[PDB]
Amino acid sequence: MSYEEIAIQFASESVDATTIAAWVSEFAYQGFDARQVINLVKQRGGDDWKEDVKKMIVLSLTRGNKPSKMLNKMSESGQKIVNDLISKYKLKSGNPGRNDLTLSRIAAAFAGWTCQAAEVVQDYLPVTGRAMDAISDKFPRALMHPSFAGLVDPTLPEGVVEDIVHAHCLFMIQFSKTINPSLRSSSKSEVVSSFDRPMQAAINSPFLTAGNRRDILMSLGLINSNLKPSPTVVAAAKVYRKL
Amino acid sequence: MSYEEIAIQFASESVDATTIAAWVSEFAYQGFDARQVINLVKQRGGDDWKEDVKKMIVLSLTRGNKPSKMLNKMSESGQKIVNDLISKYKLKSGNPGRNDLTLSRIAAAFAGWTCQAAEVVQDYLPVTGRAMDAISDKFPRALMHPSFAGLVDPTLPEGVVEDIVHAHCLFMIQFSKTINPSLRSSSKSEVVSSFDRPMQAAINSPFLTAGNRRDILMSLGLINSNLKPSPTVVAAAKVYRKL
Amino acid sequence: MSYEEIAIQFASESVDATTIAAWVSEFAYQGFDARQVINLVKQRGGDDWKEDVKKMIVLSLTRGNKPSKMLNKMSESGQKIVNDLISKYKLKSGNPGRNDLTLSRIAAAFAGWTCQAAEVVQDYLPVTGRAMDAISDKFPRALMHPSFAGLVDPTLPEGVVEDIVHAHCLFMIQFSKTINPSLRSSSKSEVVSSFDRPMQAAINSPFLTAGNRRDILMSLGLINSNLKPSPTVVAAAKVYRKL
Amino acid sequence: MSYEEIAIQFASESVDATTIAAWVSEFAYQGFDARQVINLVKQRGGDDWKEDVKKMIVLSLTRGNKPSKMLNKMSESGQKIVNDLISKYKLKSGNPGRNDLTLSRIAAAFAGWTCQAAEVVQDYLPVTGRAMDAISDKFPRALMHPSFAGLVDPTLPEGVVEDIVHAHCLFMIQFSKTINPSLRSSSKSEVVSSFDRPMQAAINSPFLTAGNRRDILMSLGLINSNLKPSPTVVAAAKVYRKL
Repeated sequence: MSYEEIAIQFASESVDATTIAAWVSEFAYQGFDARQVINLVKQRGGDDWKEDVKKMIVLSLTRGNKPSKMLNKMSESGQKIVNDLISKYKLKSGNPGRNDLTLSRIAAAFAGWTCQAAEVVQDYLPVTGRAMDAISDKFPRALMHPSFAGLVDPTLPEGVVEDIVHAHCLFMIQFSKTINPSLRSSSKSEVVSSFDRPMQAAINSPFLTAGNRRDILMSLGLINSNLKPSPTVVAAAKVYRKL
Repeated sequence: MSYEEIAIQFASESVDATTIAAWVSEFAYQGFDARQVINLVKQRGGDDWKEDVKKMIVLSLTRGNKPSKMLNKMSESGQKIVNDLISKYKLKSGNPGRNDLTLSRIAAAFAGWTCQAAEVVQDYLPVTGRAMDAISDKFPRALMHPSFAGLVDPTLPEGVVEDIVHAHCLFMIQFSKTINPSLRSSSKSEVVSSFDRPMQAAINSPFLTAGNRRDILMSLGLINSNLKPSPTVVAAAKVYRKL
Repeated sequence: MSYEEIAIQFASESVDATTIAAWVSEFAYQGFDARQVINLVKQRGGDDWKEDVKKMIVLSLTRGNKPSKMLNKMSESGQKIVNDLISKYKLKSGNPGRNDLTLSRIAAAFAGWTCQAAEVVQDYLPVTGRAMDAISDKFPRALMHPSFAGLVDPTLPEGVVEDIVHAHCLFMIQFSKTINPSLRSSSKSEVVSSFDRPMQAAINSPFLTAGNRRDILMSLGLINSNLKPSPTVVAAAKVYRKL
Repeated sequence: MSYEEIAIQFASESVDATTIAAWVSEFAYQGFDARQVINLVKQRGGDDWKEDVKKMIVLSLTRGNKPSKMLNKMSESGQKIVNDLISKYKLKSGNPGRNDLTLSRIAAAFAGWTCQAAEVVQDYLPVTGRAMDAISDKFPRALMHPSFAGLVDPTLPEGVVEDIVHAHCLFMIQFSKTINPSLRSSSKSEVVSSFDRPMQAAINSPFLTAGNRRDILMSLGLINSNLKPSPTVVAAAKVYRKL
């Protein structure tokens, strides 16, 4: 049997949809899973994990997602802390597997806290609160981090979802540019292409129920108990819409 | 004898065409060889190789050609399977030598099967069947993978070859863009430059005789027994030609 | 307690500004510190450190900041010297931590000397003295190195600071282009973006008092004792301003 | 003594021109040196070195300057030869130090032979003889390799040097594009920028006297004994000049 015959016969082999469907499932893309981040954090962090998480989130907010490159520009007291978190939590950088932790992932899993901390550390964010104020005045700090996306309640009146997203998008434009100078001249449709996929994924994620997300938005002052967004959020949405 | 003299004399050394021709042959570029892929698969895979090949091809269709980067976004049950294929077949990524296997190579060697499987896993392809439907309606799924090129019978009436290629090119445009975002704004002549060399190589490859390729195209419903392409294939060729 | 509940409760955890402020401090960005370069140089260099520093600075001026890539295009006598400096001072390349030395850092810490040496080795600089003469005649060599920025006295009459900076910027344009060919076609606002951040940082750095910087500028002949810049410096500032 | 004082005093340290000049010499850029390539080849190659050099040059002409990446697309008989040359001559790729050999360097050191071989292996060159024929008919194959630059006698009548260079430049345009697709759309002044520095260096190199270079050009049929270039070379120079 020549190689040719072998290849021809193979084209006549069964193509069973049922068996293949199962394989696709095994091979399926496994995305971000906040539940697994929380698992890893709890297992590795022991009893003091919550305090560790807050430290790691403040770390992420002010210094980004590369914990080793971070050490090359840090006081020696800070390094004792960061090296200790790295070891305890086996911290990685960039985009590894489902059993690895990153500052970004941790910040995302605990978004509701991340976004309150951003208000506190606003003067030390890649894009600053004041920097945003210049674009839209009194810009809501709770919006100023990518993890906010996971706090959006999509069952809200469509007009309101739209105002919240658009206001966050305005921040994401400055942010995405600041993190990738390759975009600082790109078009607005282009910059938005660089974050809208994972943004939509978090908006429509099954982690945190609609009610849960809504309750957090009310605590942040983003919407009142009557579902009406802050003037400050509508304002920023206007500026975004004058694209 | 100075270095100068040595270099001058060397310019007077023999330039024998016969001896050099042989050297060029030894040094010649050895391209893709489906026969050698089949060899390696058979040797390494033992008796269950065919089932393994199908698994590897479904893997390629849905997750691409980097099997290790693939593990970082896969369920744990899938990883047992993929790690096992990697070990058994010594799977590599990208473009290694003539004694190495890759998902892409395997998918290419068994193109006739690859292209039927793409119809089954169409909703999980980089560019989806429905996505193509928007560009040209009822777009033939059998075309939707680069390995299809090797199934083209070039001895067919030129008009028909042209319709089949052009229809496949329309898919290759979406595909090539989806795999390289650096092209998502490039011109159509530019995108096509990114795949037409290896495409032509497979169209004019001596692996699978004209009759063999033709027989597979008839099985796929791409042409009838009278050598006339599906309306659906002519349709897509029109859309490609309005470039 | 589900992962959901855990994440919700965590959003209600304390956000104490005082404790967080301290963390930001620990995690704060630690920039270039000339004092620490001098420390490392003194510790590692022993008694002959000053001569070593001069050698390392002449090295930087003529061959750049990558000491290993440098060895691949150096006489064998030079390599004995460079390998010896590398070992003694544990020389690194690019941008490492606060306990590492680089030619660039050393050249910057000792800017007042660096800029006199540039006058001596002007024909062997990336951008040459004569090359600058073509742009603005008799261009002041003391300006022709990035470390000059740290010698600027910002308490000077604003008009004078402006002339000194602008004249240095004209050099920095040629320099920045020569070091990054990716800019050789870029706009002038774009090239300037590639050096003005660290330039401003050194102009407004607390290392070297205003009086100290001013005294060095007078020694270099850049300003007279009456605070009036060289004609040659005003000249170059004009050319820069016709951007 | 504060760090400040130490830095101020250091600015008053001697700047002796004589001592510094010597350092610049030690640190000077050491470029390509054909004499040293010939040395390394002779030492490492033993008695059969000339045959080895010819093999290595035919290798360079048809497969480029990366000998390991080369093995991934080579017959198994060729690999026995190439691996043997690699070991014997300690072959490297890209741009290493003065004690390392590369196919490119070897081809350059023996340019007079390299350029005759290119005539023999013309159908297997990155840019082919026929490909050049389309641009300028009967294009002189002896020009079709970068090493040719070292064969130019610059003491020739300026008009003739100009015709020879320009004709070679036309090849270098196709070549430089073929090797760097990043240029396949670039302007002609831009492409030429990518090879004219080392080209000029070889034209004005002190390796091979004017008389030596001239004698080789006559052997190649590029000029007659009366210093008049082939019609075919003037022709190609015209096409280059219609830039």
